[PDB]
Amino acid sequence: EDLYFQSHMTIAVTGSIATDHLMRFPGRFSEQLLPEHLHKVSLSFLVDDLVMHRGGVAGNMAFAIGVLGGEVALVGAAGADFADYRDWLKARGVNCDHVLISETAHTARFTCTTDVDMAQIASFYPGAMSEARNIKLADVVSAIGKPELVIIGANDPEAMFLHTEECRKLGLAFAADPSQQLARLSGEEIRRLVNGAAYLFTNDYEWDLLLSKTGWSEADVMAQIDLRVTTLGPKGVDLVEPDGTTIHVGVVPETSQTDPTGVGDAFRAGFLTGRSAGLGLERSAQLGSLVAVLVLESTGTQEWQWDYEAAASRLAGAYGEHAAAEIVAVLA
Amino acid sequence: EDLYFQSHMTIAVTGSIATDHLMRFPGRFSEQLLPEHLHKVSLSFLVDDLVMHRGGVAGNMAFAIGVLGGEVALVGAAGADFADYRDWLKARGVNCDHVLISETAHTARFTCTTDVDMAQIASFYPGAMSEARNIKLADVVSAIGKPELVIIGANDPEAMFLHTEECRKLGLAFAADPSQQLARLSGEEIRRLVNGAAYLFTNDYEWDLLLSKTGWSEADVMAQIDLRVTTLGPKGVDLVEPDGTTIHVGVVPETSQTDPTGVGDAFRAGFLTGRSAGLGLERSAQLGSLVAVLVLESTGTQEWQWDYEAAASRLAGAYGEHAAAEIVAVLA
Repeated sequence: EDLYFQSHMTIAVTGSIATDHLMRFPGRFSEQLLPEHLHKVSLSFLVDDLVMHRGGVAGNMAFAIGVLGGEVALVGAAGADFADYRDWLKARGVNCDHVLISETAHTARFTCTTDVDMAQIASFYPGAMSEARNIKLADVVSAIGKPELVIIGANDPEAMFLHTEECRKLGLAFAADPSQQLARLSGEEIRRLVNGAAYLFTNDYEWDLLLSKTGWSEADVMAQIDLRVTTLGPKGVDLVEPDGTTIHVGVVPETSQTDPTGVGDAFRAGFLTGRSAGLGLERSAQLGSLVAVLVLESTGTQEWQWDYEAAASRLAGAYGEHAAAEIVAVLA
Repeated sequence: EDLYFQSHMTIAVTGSIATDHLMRFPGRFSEQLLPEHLHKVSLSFLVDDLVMHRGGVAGNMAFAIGVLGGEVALVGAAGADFADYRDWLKARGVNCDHVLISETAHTARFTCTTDVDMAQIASFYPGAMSEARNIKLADVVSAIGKPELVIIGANDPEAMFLHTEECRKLGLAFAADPSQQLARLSGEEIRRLVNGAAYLFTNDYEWDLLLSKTGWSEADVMAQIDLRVTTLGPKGVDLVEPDGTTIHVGVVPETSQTDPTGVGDAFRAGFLTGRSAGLGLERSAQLGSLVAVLVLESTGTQEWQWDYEAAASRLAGAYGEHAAAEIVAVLA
């Protein structure tokens, strides 16, 4: 039990750890599908490109916090094949001591093949992700002390519930960050994820969906959480406090819409890194908005670069020189 | 130029280096296919198993020769992601100094998802395999001296031609081992692979196909090669010499028909290992037949085990104690 050497500002990121394997088929899938007998297909596609991206929401968020110089621990389940991904993350300052490594299953994987007309054939292999339910946050606390925040990201549904319950039991501040799981969890399951959250993150459609499925009003939710953070795509972000105060921050203008994948994760990482560095709500949202645009301008989710001077200049363009100065003061 | 420290009995294995990623879909693909609009599909399958196997014909053959204690160099093209596969092979005594590593492409990959009714949806990514055409056997010769034999396995078609031509140019004994490529190369292309071969390996259907496509008679082929080796599935193997002598060796009886994948590669490896250890044609075919059955009884192609005592006993059961003694005398 670590009593004398506890961590000072650690964000523990729970959620999915996966990779994405993306292949291109130069022709049309319809060429083999049209003559096919659909009750027992035999389809074989000669592809001409393979791209592999490191991912999972927890991997993406931990990567970004690490790159930005935050203190971060990745807490999710992966397979033995996680080894190279572990080295990648450690090189960016991510503590991976509390990643559970399955004895039997491989790291989760999304595989997608896309044809010339944008038809798609995909698979989802959850693998080791299902073992995240076996992770004990109590073990993290024993090792490094209470984290400053535990992010409850999209994951094995049971793990999301168990992690939330354990944060309540242990008295750990948590962020409810269910993102895409809102479109698959029941109202009952979603209601279990919310009470006591320091932060609730969603996009605007997901916010509406949360209210619809839970049967809760906005007021019912606000009475249970310390801050609602709702991203609005090109319209920016709303930060809504339970006192009825709203802070709205616009986006950092992009130079390309290269790939929206991982942008939400990047916003959350930048925002929470700002919060852990002592920035207020507005400044933290400004930082999150910069990290979001860097990811938007990059193919994949962890394939973006961090350049300090470019960040300062772009923050100044979007938000003025004073805001930029205050943000970069806590960065390097 | 290595003149004073040349290799003594090295088999250089050329051919494909790949991995196979096999996934299981617990339901029926027809469930999503029947209601689908085939001119632009959007299919997404939640799978519940992923198995990855190390493969490619050259990888399989090199693995087996290494396990059996032969001197072997793998000569094919792979991507940077070959690193773990390289370590796997080196641990079994395979020299990988002459594997070409692509700067841009990944190791070749076969991906296949199978449903409950044995419907299949697969992809083939050649990746780095196409760069095997850039390998120079002259570089192998500079490093280790002339190999005892170069196996021309299934590969990038251009690489198969170029390697054969280079063996002729450099005066290197070669085995024509085109296997599955016989069903995709033209008669003209196949004819270029044969003249001067120390060995021609095929199965029985492939032999018929070779004759059909080339327009050659058996006599036309036999006049050009030193030995024809034709596997006959459960009926064993024929070894046919250009003098009209035929040696037929039966199989080693199996205890299961677990997975026929890689059995041909295993036979070739065991046979050629026997030849390099000084065994005659019959004894070499007996050894090849043992390695073949071990692979038949194993899922995957390099996931079988080598046990010396079990090998001796099984050889004795199939071929008698005298043959077994003569074979194990050159093994360990």
